[PDB]
Amino acid sequence: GLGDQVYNRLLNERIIFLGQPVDDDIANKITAQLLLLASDPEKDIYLYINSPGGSITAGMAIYDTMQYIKNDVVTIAMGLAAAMGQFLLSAGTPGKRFALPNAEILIHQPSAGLAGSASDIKIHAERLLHTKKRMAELTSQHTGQTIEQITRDSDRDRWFDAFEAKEYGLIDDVMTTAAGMP
Amino acid sequence: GLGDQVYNRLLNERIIFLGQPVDDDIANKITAQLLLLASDPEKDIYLYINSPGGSITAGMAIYDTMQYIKNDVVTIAMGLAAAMGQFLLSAGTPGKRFALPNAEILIHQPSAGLAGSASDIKIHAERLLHTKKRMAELTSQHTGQTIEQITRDSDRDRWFDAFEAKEYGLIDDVMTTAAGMP
Amino acid sequence: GLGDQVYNRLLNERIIFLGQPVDDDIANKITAQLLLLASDPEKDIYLYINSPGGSITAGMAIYDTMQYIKNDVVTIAMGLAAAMGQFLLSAGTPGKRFALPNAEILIHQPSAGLAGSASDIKIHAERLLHTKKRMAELTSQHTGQTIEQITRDSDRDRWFDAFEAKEYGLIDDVMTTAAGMP
Amino acid sequence: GLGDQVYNRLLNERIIFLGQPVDDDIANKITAQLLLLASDPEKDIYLYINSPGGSITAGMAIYDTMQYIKNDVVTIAMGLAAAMGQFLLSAGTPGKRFALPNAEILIHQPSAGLAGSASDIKIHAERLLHTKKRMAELTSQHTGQTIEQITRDSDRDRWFDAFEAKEYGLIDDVMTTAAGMP
Amino acid sequence: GLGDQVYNRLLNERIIFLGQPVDDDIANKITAQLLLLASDPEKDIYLYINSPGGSITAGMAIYDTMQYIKNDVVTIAMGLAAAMGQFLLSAGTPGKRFALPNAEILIHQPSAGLAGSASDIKIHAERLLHTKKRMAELTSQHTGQTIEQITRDSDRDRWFDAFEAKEYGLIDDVMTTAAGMP
Amino acid sequence: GLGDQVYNRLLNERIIFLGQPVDDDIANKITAQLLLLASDPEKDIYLYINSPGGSITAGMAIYDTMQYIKNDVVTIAMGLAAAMGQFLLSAGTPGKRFALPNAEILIHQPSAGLAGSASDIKIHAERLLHTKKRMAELTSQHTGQTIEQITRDSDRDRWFDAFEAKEYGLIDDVMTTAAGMP
Amino acid sequence: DPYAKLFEERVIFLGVQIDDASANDVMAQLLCLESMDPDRDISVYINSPGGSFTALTAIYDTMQYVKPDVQTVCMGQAAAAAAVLLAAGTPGKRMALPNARVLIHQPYSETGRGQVSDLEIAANEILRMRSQLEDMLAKHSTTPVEKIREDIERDKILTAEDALSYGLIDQVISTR
Amino acid sequence: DPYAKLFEERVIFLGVQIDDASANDVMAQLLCLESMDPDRDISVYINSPGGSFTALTAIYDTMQYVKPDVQTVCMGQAAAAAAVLLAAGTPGKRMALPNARVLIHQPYSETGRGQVSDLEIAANEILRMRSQLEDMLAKHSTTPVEKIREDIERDKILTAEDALSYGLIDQVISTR
Amino acid sequence: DPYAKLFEERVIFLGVQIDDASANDVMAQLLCLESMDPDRDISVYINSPGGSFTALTAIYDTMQYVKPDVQTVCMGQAAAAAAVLLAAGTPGKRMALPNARVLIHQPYSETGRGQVSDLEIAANEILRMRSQLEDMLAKHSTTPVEKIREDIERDKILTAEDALSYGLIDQVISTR
Amino acid sequence: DPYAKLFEERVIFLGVQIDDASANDVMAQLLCLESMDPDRDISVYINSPGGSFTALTAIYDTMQYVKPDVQTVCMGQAAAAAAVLLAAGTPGKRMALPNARVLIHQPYSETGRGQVSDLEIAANEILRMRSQLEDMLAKHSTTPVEKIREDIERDKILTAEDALSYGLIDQVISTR
Amino acid sequence: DPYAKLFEERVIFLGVQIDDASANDVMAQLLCLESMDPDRDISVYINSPGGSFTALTAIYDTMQYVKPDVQTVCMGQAAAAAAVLLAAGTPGKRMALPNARVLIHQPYSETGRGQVSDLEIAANEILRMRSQLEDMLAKHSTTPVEKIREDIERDKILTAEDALSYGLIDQVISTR
Repeated sequence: GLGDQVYNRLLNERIIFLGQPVDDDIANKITAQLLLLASDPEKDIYLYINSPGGSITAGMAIYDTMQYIKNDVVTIAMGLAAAMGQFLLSAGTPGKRFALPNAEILIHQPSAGLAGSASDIKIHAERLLHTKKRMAELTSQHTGQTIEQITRDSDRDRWFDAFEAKEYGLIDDVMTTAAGMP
Repeated sequence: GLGDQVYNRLLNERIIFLGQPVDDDIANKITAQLLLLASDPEKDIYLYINSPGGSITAGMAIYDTMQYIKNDVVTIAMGLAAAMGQFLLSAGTPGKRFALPNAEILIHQPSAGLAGSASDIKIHAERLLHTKKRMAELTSQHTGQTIEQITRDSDRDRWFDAFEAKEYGLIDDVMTTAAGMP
Repeated sequence: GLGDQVYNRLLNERIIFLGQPVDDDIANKITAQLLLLASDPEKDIYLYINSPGGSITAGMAIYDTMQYIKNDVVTIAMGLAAAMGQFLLSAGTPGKRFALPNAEILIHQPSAGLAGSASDIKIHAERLLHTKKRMAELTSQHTGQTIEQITRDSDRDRWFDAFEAKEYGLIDDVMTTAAGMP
Repeated sequence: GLGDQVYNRLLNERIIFLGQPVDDDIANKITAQLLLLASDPEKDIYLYINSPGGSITAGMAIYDTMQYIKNDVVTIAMGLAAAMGQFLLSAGTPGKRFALPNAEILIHQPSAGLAGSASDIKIHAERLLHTKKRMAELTSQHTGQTIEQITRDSDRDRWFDAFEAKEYGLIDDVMTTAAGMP
Repeated sequence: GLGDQVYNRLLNERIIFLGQPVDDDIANKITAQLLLLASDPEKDIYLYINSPGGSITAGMAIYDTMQYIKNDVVTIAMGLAAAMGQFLLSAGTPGKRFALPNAEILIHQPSAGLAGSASDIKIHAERLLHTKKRMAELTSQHTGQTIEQITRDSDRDRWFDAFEAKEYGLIDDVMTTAAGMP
Repeated sequence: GLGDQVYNRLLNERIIFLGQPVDDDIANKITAQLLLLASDPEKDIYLYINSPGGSITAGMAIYDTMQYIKNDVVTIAMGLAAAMGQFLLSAGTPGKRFALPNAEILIHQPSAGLAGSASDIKIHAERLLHTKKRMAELTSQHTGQTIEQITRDSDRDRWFDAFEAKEYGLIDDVMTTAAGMP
Repeated sequence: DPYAKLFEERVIFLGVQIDDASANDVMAQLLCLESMDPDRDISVYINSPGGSFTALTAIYDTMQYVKPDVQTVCMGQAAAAAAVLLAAGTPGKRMALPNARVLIHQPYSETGRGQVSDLEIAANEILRMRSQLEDMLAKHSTTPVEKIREDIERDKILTAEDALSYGLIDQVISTR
Repeated sequence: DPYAKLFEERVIFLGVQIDDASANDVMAQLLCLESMDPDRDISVYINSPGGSFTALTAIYDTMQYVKPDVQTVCMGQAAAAAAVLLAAGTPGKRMALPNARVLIHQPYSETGRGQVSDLEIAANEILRMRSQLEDMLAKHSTTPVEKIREDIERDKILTAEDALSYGLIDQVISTR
Repeated sequence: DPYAKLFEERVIFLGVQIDDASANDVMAQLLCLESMDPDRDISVYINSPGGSFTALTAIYDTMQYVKPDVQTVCMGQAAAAAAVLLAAGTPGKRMALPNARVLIHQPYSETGRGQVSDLEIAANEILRMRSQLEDMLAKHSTTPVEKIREDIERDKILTAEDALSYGLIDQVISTR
Repeated sequence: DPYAKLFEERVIFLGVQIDDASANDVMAQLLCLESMDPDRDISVYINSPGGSFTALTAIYDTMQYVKPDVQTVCMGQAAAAAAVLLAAGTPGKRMALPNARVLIHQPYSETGRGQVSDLEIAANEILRMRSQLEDMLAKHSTTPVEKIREDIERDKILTAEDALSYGLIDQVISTR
Repeated sequence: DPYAKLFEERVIFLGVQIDDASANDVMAQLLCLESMDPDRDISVYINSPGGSFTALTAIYDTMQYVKPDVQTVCMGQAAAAAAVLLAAGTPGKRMALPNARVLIHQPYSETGRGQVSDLEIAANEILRMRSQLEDMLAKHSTTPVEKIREDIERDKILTAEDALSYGLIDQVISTR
């Protein structure tokens, strides 16, 4: 009731909220909203991220859609931006990635559950390794760090403050008041 | 509230979303949407596929409906297109099948579960063999590969990248920018 | 959200969908829809069937309603038409029963589960035999085959392709393109 | 919902549906519909019965309401009219009780469950016997058969075909086409 | 129906309610409401708090959003304001934090649950200690007390009356009549 | 459906209902309704109470809001007014507390469930004793009886009739017909 | 366990709800004690809240069929079915401990779901059962038929001295 | 335990519902007692509410096959399956206690879900089983085929004297 | 336990459904009986509704390996796996009680979830197993393979005399 | 218990799914029999669908460790893990019953939730273990390693004569 | 039970997860065998997936407190907690079977439900526990402490020969 109404009134101003674990449904909704807002190709889109992570394919779909449209996408980190949500936050257009002063950013490596015969398990393990390598490459591309350091740090979780994230390259600026957002 | 609104607003632009496992309900819904959009006889239809597969009969109904209507159908793979969803993605009109750069496609052979007497199990096993042969034949027809290659390749699970899928014949092109699609 | 709007806009064009197991609820709904569309006695009604079958009394009520109204009923088989759904598919007006090229038709004898004393079980077994005989006779009437052939063929489960179903007599034509229906 | 809409239009014309077990809720809704349609004391009311029966008191309330209002009530049996649903079907105004050609009718005697001290069981058993006698008397009144024959027939389950039901006196006529009812 | 309309009119009056445990959903909703009400740069926002607290990251998001917008936020403590709720209540703009005469306030140190290997547990324990230190620093900044006093008082649960909270520095005034409300 | 509508009309007539156990949800709704109705500061507010009681914090918030607004509150006891509901019923403005002739009023002492170490349990037990003392003081203030008599009487459960409640001091009058309310 | 040792002492226990298994066990014990010398009494201690009718009647018929005397001692409590067995001992040999309590009340059942004819048959069965228990209780007590019918309409609870006065027991033993 | 002691006294207890395990145990005891001298009788006490119909038949056939006489006494209650076994004892040697009750009624079953052909086959076998059970009961009683078929149509509960008059038992024993 | 005493008398009971544990126990008993003097017969009583088909063949192979003969007596009910074991006894020594029933029908299974290839392999094995059971039953009877195939399609229930005529049983015993 | 009696005749059973407890019991029995004189063979009967693999390996090297010969007899079925132990007996002393079935296939597992590194390590170990099992089976059979790799990729089911020809067993015994 | 007979031979089995009950049994057996002649050795066979650390430490301390030598035989598998106990045997008397697998990895836990202070205390406890376990394992092997730091960061699985080379196992036995 109230939530749908306030979210519609916010979407009327080109603002998208991603505030739950990333599964197929939420990724489908975010892709639909981005495609809908892509009708006007000269106005930017703001995405607010407070998520603990989620699935890999759904996040890949969201990332591809973000890189697909002509409109620039401004990513804002509020609260928690962990696991693949961090990847989506770092995937915004350069110069337009921000985080609030008391936000937490976490870097993680993929996890999966496998069951079947040895050949099927071999195939799925190879695919999981390929997915991990792809995520490492994309993170290295988006933050500017070398692919070696990202591998080392993603090994076991690494938590980052706003200023630490800005120094690392995950975000571009830390905002305090409303003068900073474009 | 939000999802229904954005989906209706997108369907007004002739865009159909298939973002869940394929069962009777979703197949019925996609068939109904295609039948309604068939009222306008020369405008194309876009289908976005992010699904892990589903039931055989429902997918065959969707395939037959897509091959039935006079309008061309453009299939787009975002995220995951696995098992029968891959078959639906490859079933689009020639020259109008694309995938996103991080799209990821899986080819899978059918599976089933049977119970009953020996004669009933024999009948159902024969029907399952017939279904597998029919799917292999349809995939060979749509992808331009020989039937033997499809039969040998689909025994296990094979995963495809966007460029590997393009070379294989499942799709025709890989998008990077909105200017690349009709 | 979506499904109600799509189904309403389709029913506005005299399209009825039967895409779930046949029980009392959707049999009641289909009877209501047929009675409503019976207001105009000159236009035909199209019924799309994708169902695995269901209860006997509900399907029989649907059959009687279809034979009741003055408007002709065209039946389309898409996906699966099994058990009692096959009976409804072959119950359409002669010359107006079609199936899609990849549709599967299944002929199946009735089944039931009883409980109670010996006299009650005897009565219910007699009633079940009566229902089986009635279904065999009605299928023979609507198909053109002799009663003995239907009785012998329905002992086990027989699967039918579209062309095999057409040769058998359950359907009248196989649907390929939009020029088919009037 | 689509079902709500079609039921609204059907009730608008003059039709009332009864397609589920008779409980307090559906009896209340049937009584409300009859009371509202009693606004015009001249036009008739049509009641369609497809139900396996239910609680005795709710059906008693429905029967009393049907016998109360000045409007004549036409009863139609489609599919199954068993247990107390048969009693409701036979309770229509004389000359306006029909059934479809494949409509199947069952006559049943009451059943109940009891618990408590040996003094309460006596009272409840006497009340159950009184209810059974009342139902036998009402059936004998409405079908024209003698009370003894009705009791002997309802001692154990008897199943009725449409023509057998007409001969027995439960209904007045069997319809086949749209020209048979007012 | 009822339960959303009154909230809608109150929001139209620039009143926000926070009366259930703080989680991702309600933090997202409160952030959306604050962003919407920020459309008018010059009118204050009143927030009513009756909650037992909740997740730390959600409270951080709400706190950052409250400190973000240009409009002053007036916090009213009604009923219970414990753990995260107390921190949010004390986070209002200076001179505009209030509590009802029987309002009851609790100060409580963070708690969490961990699982995994020794290295992961070490990392998460370090993060939890960092979170506790940050909360102590923010509380000391907002209430004007020294860090040592706050970190000594929060070791156990301390309960505050309205006047005790006012003396401590958590709130600014306690009223009895609508005359004193800003 | 019906309930929301009738409650909306009654709220338009300045009538509030409290007919379920008092918890945070119902306490946030009643406080919202009181704040909404406080827009016009010259018309009285009527509150009907039929509840078995609930949590102390929610009821205390309701009490504070009732004492907060400028409008006079008239409390009507119907059915049951027990525990915290009795406290709210006795909290109305003097001269405007009424009960129906067959109303039931029960005085109860607080109960709680505690767990944890022997140092936390000490704090929570002291807080519970403080809450009981505050409740006794407020009841004594609103009834006119001495604190000692209230403390002695609420040790066990005491039931009150309407006339007994009026003599005790919990209500001001017992009403029978429509001439009772001002 | 002490149960076997008390078996060698001709002591039988009924300290659970009456049921088929307990009735079969008690009957086996009674027949075994018959297999011993038929000129020695049997001591049965009853602490039970009642149970099924048919097991109760089986135990009662065994006690009436068993040749040596069966002395019954109420201990703890004896309610419903337990009261029937306690009062069914040989005359002059029914005792109760000073602080034990005795309860008598009418039979209870739950005639399961079934047709009207089945419920009629079961209800007649229940009425006959209730009459038979009343007659048996009146035989073993000094009270007439009408009084026993009147008292068991609702729960009536009797103490040791009240039970002795009524006739459910013959004496109250305090110390051996 | 007393069960073995009574086994040395060649008495057998049937105090549970008839099932595969209980029937196996009972006929194992019957064959064991057959293994001793064939000139000694066997006593069976029957307190059962019924049970399966194949296990009933196994026990019945073992009783009719084993050489020495089998004594059956009614025990609290003897329902449908228990009634057949109670009446299956040797002629002139079937007894009941004064307060035990006997029930006779037609078989009940739950024909599982299946095709029409399977239901037809199962129903035919059910009717055959009903007819065979009625014939077996009629041979063990003085009453003819028609009366027995009429009486098991619904539940009919008989007392000890009624059972003796009808033919279910031969005598009612009040004392040893 | 009477089962051990019957073990001393060379009597083996099959009163439960055929499973792995029951079959292991049965062949352990058979091997133990064969371990002593091999000039004594073994008596097996079968009252079972059937069960697993591998354990079936385990018991069957054990019966056809030992030298001592195995007389098989039908008991109450012998269906499916029980019928094949009942017919597997030594020729001239397969008996049935007068009121026992015998059922024969084709094997049942549930080919679990798997790919097409796995279901193909499992279905081929199931067909081979059904043919092997058909041939095995045909050899132990007098009827050819085609007749057994025709009678195995649906359930076929036989009485004692019908089983004697068909060939599943060599004689029906009423007394010893 | 017949199992202990068969233990006195140095006979061991493997009639359940292979697990830690069953494997522990089997090795304890093997060690106990080895502690006796080392000049007598041990007969082990296998009727199992397989199970845990490390426990299987423990049983395997326990059999390969003791001095006396271990004779394996197939029974009913010996699938997957059970097939490895059946073929692990001493050469010339591996036998099967005429109607037993043998199945071989590749190991199955479920690498649980973990990071990419953990799944990599577990999958590497699984591939190593599959290679080890294939090599072990190749050594105990006449077939080369490549053929065993090819035939294990799917489910292959062999009868007694087929197993004799392939090399999983040495002879098929029909009678003692 | 073969376990008692093996107890007579002074062999102890650890074939389940390490828990409080298993540790209680194992250390009770060790104290018992210490009570007899203190010049005979003790044989322990380990096939365990590991378990609790405190029970591990109890068993380890009992092993080093008991005077006679304890020889450990790796078998089946020896996971983290099993590896520590396996390597805890007396030097020169730690053995493994050819096909056994050995795994070592860091401790795991759930220092969870709690305030901040409790989690801090538990985390310091866990770090101390890990350091102590690693130091203990380093003393029982030849490798330095830093190598063990680096090696149990993730799972590392060793075969028999690899375990011999690393230092976990003294010698690998193929036959007695």
